[PDB]
Amino acid sequence: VLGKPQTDPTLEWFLSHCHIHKYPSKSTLIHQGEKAETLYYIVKGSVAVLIKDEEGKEMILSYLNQGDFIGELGLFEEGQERSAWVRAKTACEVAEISYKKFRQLIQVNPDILMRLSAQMARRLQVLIEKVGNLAFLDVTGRIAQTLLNLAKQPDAMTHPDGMQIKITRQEIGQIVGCSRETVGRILKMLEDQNLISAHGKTIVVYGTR
Repeated sequence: VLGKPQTDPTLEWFLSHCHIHKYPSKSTLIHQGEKAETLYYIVKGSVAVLIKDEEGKEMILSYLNQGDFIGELGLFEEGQERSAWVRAKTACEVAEISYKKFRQLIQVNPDILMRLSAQMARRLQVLIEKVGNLAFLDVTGRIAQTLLNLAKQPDAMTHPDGMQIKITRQEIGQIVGCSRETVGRILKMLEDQNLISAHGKTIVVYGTR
């Protein structure tokens, strides 16, 4: 009752240690930090990492796709996230595994951490990914970085005009410091062929800006 794909000897050897869970579009995989001691790995599909303050501001930290680990932040913090919700953007297959199980793998075979750490080591530095560019400025500054991140991720297919994303003032704003209210205001400019062809649900970005 099994049979999954693979690419590397360590990616498959470890994949058998976790429980690959299939999550459809808009299917939250993590809730703040319900785990607080479990590592995740998007075996397929794509998801989004949301964050909330002590008031519940809610903000899309960044986007993740197949081959991306989640909750690993706790492996060097405390639990697993406890402040990084995970909302799947499309039919994905993220696997989960208790630290007590993962920590054993990284120690049994020095490679699982080299591939996982490499993701986080560039996840907050990737720049323009909405993770290491949010420090710049919210509305009138972040709204742009977002549209760019999607164009950098495999989620946004390469169109003959730009990219094929499944977001807009509705989701975009969430990634920024405001909502579609103030965010959409700036989108009205680009959407009008002044920076980016944002047709709403589908944002056509000319290869990241």
